Amino acid sequence: LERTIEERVNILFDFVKKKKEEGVIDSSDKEIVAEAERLDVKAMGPLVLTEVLFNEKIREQIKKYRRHFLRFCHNNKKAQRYLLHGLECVVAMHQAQLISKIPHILKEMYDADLLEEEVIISWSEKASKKYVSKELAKEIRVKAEPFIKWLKEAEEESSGGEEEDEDENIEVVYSKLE
Repeated sequence: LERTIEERVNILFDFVKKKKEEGVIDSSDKEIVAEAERLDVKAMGPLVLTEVLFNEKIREQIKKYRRHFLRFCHNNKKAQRYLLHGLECVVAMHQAQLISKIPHILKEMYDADLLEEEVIISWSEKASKKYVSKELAKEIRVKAEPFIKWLKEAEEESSGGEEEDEDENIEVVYSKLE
């Protein structure tokens, strides 16, 4: 049998973790993209990168690893949504440190071309996709509000978008929770 979405994401986690451990991750961005493509989990690339690369120093790490993320996120709104779920997960691990920083981290990701305006707005309006507690998901989105307002400029109208997510989200949740 073909491997499941969960299994394939799991293999990508292992691959990326091993690149980091071996000391070559900084020069392995293309190798990681290729492995994600081989495994047909390209859009999940950013979620794996966040888990492996980001901690409480996420703001420095966004600069350092911009190229790794950009290769996935560029012209790929699905990959961008997975980056946002990745961010949810990093905040969950480092809440005291990171919760207050959400709008500034979002701005840094936006400025690095890793997230498009419409993806961020959409994500802000939608329920938790189950990566983190509903309560934390809510709090993250409240903290996002000042940046969302900055994005829209000086006025607040709401967007409304539909997502395109072929693979199941819940499978990726299981892989992440592992």
